[PDB]
Amino acid sequence: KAIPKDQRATTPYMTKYERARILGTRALQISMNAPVFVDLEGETDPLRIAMKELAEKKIPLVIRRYLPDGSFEDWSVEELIVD
Amino acid sequence: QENERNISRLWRAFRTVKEMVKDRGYFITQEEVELPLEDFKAKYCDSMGRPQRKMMSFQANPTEESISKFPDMGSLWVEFCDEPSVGVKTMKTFVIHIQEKNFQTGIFVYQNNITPSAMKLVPSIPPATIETFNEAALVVNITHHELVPKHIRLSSDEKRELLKRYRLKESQLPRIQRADPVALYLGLKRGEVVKIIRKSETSGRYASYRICM
Amino acid sequence: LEPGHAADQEQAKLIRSAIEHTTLKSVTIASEIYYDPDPRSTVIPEDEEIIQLHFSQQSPWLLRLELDRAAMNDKDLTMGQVGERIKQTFKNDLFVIWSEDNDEKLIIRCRVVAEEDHMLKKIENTMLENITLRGVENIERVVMMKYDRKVPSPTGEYVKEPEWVLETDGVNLSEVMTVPGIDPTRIYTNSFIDIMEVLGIEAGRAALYKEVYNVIASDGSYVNYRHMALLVDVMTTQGGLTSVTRHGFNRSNTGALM
Amino acid sequence: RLVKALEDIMVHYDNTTRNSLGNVIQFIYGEDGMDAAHIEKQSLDTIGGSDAAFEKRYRVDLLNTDHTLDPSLLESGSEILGDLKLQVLLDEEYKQLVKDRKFLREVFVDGEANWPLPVNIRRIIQNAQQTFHIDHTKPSDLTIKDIVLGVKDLQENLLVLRGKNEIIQNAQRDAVTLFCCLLRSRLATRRVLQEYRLTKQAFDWVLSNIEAQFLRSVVHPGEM
Repeated sequence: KAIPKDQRATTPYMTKYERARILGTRALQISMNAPVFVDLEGETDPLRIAMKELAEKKIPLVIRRYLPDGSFEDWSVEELIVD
Repeated sequence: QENERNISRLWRAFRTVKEMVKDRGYFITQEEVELPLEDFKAKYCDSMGRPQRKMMSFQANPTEESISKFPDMGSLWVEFCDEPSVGVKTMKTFVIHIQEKNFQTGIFVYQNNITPSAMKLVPSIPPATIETFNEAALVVNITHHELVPKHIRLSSDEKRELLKRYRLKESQLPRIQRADPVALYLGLKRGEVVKIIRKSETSGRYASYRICM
Repeated sequence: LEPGHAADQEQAKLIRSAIEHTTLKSVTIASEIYYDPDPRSTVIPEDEEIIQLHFSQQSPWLLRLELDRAAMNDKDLTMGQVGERIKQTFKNDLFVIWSEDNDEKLIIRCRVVAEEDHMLKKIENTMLENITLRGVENIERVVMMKYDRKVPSPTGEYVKEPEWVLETDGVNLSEVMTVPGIDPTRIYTNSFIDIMEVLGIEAGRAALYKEVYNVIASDGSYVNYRHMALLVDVMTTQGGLTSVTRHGFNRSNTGALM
Repeated sequence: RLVKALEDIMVHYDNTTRNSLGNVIQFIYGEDGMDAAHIEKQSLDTIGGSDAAFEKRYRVDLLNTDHTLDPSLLESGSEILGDLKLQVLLDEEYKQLVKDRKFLREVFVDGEANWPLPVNIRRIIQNAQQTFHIDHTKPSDLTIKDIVLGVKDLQENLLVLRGKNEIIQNAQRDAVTLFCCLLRSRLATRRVLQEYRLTKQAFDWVLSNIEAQFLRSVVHPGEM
């Protein structure tokens, strides 16, 4: 459990499944009037707002990546690289 | 003529065994594996034109670094029998001869079969170990075939490491069978892990691991 | 073939003969049983000219049988072996003389030491099929074909280069693997089950990949490697081939609901 | 039947390929960790050819004139001639290539040269050439050290696996073996100077792309 941050070994990039699930929930939350950490410059589509936050690294989530044994590393979307 | 055949055959089968043991780690001088045919009978066949298996037998010892890898490794006695079937009394001698001189393990070639009497005689004296080899099987060293990749035994230290780098239970590894020919050719025991290194068309070289169930 | 002996038809012919299975009943025309009572004199004219011819106890029932030349001269043979083969077959209770290879009627006759003409009849059956002149088992119709083979040149670039290659019907991998003159490394089989038994699982896996890739690519398609390797690996991670059927994988321990 | 047998294999977050129970099926996906959709047929340029041609294409010796390099390819070629610190490297490089040619002919026993691999390199050459308007007939600012170090350095970054112990560092050794062979053949100095004539500016762009693309070809953990 809980690999320590200095020992995280998995990829420093965002898998396309992480990117899709992040934008899902983030958009879902916004669509529930969750506060928004970016200036919606006219945008009104929750998915498009989410794509905006993510491009500004302003999504306050974090990815818990389970290893096959059961342990896990934690990356915060702000620190993962997007392509 | 027929004798000549069973010379060349017995010639080759010999060479295989010398390779097989050399791969198993023991010390075999390089150019002794390649002893040509004529000097073979000029060394091992009687002048009359027959093979004296009963003196072809020999012994060898763990190369100095195998101890550095597997220290518990000990010497090994290789032996051929001559009666095409093998009865207990012949084997009765072997199991004690291995015991008396007390090698780590002993390999028993033979020619035609083993009477199921001595077939039970085998699992007798630990920590020794007894392996039989119908010499038909040995005429070709199968590990030279193309499709067979280099297998490599893993010191129980390496094994303990690899299971940790991947976070594996032993049961989660690819398996091999102790009856598998290559497993036989190195004499694995349950729970031993060989590392297989094959050529890979997508990354050049690739290394896999099977545990000997 | 052996690495030096690449594209020497002759040397190939010898191997083809060396393994191709040959039973008697494939060379012989017909078998006759007589009652020519005297062991020495034979009512048949020619047999006399050879009875003394090798006389210089035995039953009165001549068993004589006749072989084709062109048959016996296709995978060509000498009755000198063929006889001693019979001689080595049963005993020396069955006296045998055979015609000379020069002789224009390829002839073998034999005799023995209730009524035997049934047991005599029995004998030819055995002789007909139970007796292998040469070859190994299960190996019939050893075609001999030519194949190019890209190999490097002494200038170091690759050049096509031909060689004889005995294809084969039927399979006996271990036996044939030792028959001298062949290259025992690069010998193949489309029955990957046997490769698995004789060369162990890892070769069995690589052969398996080979066979799948033939099926796919035979009709011109093309599948990326990793998809085939992944399958072939699933089939061989227990050691030994696991079929993709109810018996194979559905008998692992992978959760009943699956 | 096929789908139900391989139904649960998945690429895990360490690039193993395990089924539901967790048994390893392969230790990297497809033996190189690459995603199928990012593969392209390319040609290994060291496997083939007469060795004379192989000599001619890759050999570079400054101190002697059998395979010498004309200076007008690059700015500093004049004062290069007969150097020795560098004339070391070239061999060490050219040594490597000879090992590759030896190696590949073991992997591909029929000298087959076109094989599907990740990043397409030719196309990265062009885009550089056209983006920077490669003035042929004009010497280059590249210096042999930058080239040879450049390639040799780049390989350290093509990370399929990035654990830090010994076992992992050898898997990574292997996953990129064949790809590095390609990358070395394409980017040997003779090519870079004589053929592509990349500037200093072009090169690092070529290098920094090959890294960016390669890293994008790795399979994504979680992929069924």
